[PDB]
Amino acid sequence: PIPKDIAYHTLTKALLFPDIDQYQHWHHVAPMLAKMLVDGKYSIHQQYEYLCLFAQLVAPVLGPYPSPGRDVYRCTLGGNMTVELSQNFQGSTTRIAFEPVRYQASVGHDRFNRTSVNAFFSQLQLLVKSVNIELHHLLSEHLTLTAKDERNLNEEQLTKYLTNFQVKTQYVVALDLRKTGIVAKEYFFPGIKCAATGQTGSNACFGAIRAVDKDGHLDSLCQLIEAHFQQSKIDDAFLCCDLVDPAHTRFKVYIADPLVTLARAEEHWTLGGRLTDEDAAVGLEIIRGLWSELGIIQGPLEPSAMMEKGLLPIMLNYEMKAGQRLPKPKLYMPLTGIPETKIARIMTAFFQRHDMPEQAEVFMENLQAYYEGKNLEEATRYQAWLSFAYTKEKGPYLSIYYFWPE
Amino acid sequence: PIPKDIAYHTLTKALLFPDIDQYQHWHHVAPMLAKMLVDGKYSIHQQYEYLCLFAQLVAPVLGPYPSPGRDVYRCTLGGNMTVELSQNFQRSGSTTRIAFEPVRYQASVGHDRFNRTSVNAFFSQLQLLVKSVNIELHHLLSEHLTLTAKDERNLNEEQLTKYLTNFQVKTQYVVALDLRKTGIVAKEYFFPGIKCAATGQTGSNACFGAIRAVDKDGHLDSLCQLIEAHFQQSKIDDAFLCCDLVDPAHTRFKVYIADPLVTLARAEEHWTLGGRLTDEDAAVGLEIIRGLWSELGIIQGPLEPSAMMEKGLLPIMLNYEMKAGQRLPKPKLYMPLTGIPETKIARIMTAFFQRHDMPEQAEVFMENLQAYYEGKNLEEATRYQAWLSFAYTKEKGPYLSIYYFWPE
Ligand SMILES: [Cl-]
Ligand SMILES: [Cl-]
Ligand SMILES: [Cl-]
Ligand SMILES: [Cl-]
Ligand SMILES: [Cl-]
Ligand SMILES: [Cl-]
Ligand code: NA
Ligand code: NA
Repeated sequence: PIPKDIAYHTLTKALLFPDIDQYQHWHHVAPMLAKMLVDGKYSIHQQYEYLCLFAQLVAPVLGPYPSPGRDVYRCTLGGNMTVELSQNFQGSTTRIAFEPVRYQASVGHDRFNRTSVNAFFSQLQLLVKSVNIELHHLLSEHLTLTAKDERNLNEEQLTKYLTNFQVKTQYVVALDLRKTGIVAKEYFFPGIKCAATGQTGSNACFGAIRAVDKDGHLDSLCQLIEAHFQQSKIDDAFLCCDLVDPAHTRFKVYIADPLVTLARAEEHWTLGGRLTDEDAAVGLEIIRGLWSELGIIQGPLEPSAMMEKGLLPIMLNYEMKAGQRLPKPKLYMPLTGIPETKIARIMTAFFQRHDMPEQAEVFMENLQAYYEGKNLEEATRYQAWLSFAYTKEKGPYLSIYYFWPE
Repeated sequence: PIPKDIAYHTLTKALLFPDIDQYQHWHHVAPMLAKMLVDGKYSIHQQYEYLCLFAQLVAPVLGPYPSPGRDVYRCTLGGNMTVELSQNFQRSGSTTRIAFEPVRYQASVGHDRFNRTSVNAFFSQLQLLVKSVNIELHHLLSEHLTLTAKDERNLNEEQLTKYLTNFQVKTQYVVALDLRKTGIVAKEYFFPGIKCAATGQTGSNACFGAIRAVDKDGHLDSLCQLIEAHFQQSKIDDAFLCCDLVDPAHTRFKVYIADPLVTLARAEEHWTLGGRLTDEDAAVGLEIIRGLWSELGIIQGPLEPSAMMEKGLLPIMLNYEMKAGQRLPKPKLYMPLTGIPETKIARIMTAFFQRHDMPEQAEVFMENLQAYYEGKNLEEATRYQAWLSFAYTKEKGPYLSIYYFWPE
């Protein structure tokens, strides 16, 4: 009788959306978000807080609702939207990631979608005082297309970028819905800047960290990762930082790799053997088991051939901490093509084995409620990624990133 | 220890108000409203629903925040605001009501002299969220109870000059949102005072003429005649009307009267409609009123409105509810409480609840009142609980309501 998304149905009776697009994003996103907040054991107060904050802060920057065939600025979050939900398993914590965008980006009034992230932060900082954007100001120059870079783009690239055909994402904001309060993260995608300058994504990322790391506290950590990227031949990197006072920030360098094999994931996990710690060694054994049990699909190396069956690359991020001698790895395993019931079976057995019986018991039930009425045996594109990190202290750290149905 | 107003503190972290006035109305109103919703035993979901609805629908029509000395269109709800909270207490429990005069800044700067547009802007928003709200009666009753273009042409120089500034209270419409657990019911109050200043008609004649114009088959004719005769005999002209904003077939009309003569004998005379109300519920109500009036010690103020306002004293009021089937109107008495200490009211309320088989109400009355006015001395305060309304049925027992004024 009392639905799991009651908080969504309740706020629906009280929120007056100013336009059809915000209305459609609320109805598309809020039911699943409400369920994930119930599942994560957030208090009723915090469920209402986060749903209302989503409505007030996030829905106005999701852009025109991307109805089938609509000529709008495109994004790939959640598969084909400007918003993606993910959940971390430890209770659970939910995360909302989105590319801030306004309609002007679809109608020729913001070619490289530069203004929306700025409009978004100016609203976010009014509600979440702990959000500090000093790093947004410092990093933008190094990781995004500047006026000077744009003057270097050729006729073919400019015509290609003039339409809504190309994905032009440079910024993604993630709101980590912690029970102690929201922490915002900013992702910088140097792809467009690099198309103009000729620099690699990894060179842009390290140059940005160096420009920001004033006392060179991260230099040795950077050198270790750089050397691995040079040796393993990886250029396609992007950066993530916490939007807190620069003193207290954490940088994560991400890489995407089209070669989807356990051997390639292992090579990146250990940074070509440079990561010698006990925690990384235990983690790789757990990964070997997970990769095998899940049966991660090896797709084509060509990006256009890869998207034919809707396959994803592997990804990793390396977390940098001033004090530590070694970076901390995180592996993202692509799950598109694997039936949802298979993933649920492997996850349930994993939780049981790693002393998380409360997670194991509800995994399937909760997944089925997010995709109510959908056949989870037939579906292969709902749970898109599984991320894995490990510490002896806290145990396995697993996250699921969801794609919107159909 | 979680604060009683946790839902207010929670929504404060999530709502981005577009201007300073909406922000100030939220902070002024929402803490007490959140406490009242906890006290009325509303589910946590409904607490969030009603607080958010107040923020989304009500705060945009409360107008500029009336800071001390600010030259803005004035209203007397809650004493000196455009918003008032009230609570109902019964055997079945407690419900909250939010009453407000829809107003926009244009009414303060010469762009809406008699504040005509704001109620229309408000309803166009309300009807999008509460589908059961029907405004057919607003369209029908406005002409009969408010200043029309034709009436305005009949205002003299003195009247027009006096109404041009923000000095005069020009309230013609008040909307009340009754926060029932089964869902919101909206009520509309029409004050014919400005129309009557122009036409020379009495408020009661305007009210009955409005009911007649709307009651197509004359189902309320005999009920109206009974009340009208009492008003003629007892010499009362100052009336206003309330209706439920539902399909006109299902509506309920209440005719209100204000009387500056604050005596038990005058309240009794109105309660029985000069002896016309002979039912048992009216006789029982009369017994209870006599006791309550005495225990509270309702203050008899001056008959002159300005001399009454000086002492901060209020008149008595009554309403008469009309039902097509019923042979007799149903009375409700409003007893003014300004000038009576809050702890005295609480003591009388607590004892009344205990005798009249309302022990749950009796137990928390004082505690709840103290939390609404946290840190305030309730022995010294005399202007927080402003009115006590009383109605009675054998079936449901005493029906009591407290109408609150904003502190300081
Ligand atoms: Cl900042
Ligand atoms: Cl700092
Ligand atoms: Cl994660
Ligand atoms: Cl209507
Ligand atoms: Cl009808
Ligand atoms: Cl009442
Ligand atoms: Na899948
Ligand atoms: Na009082």
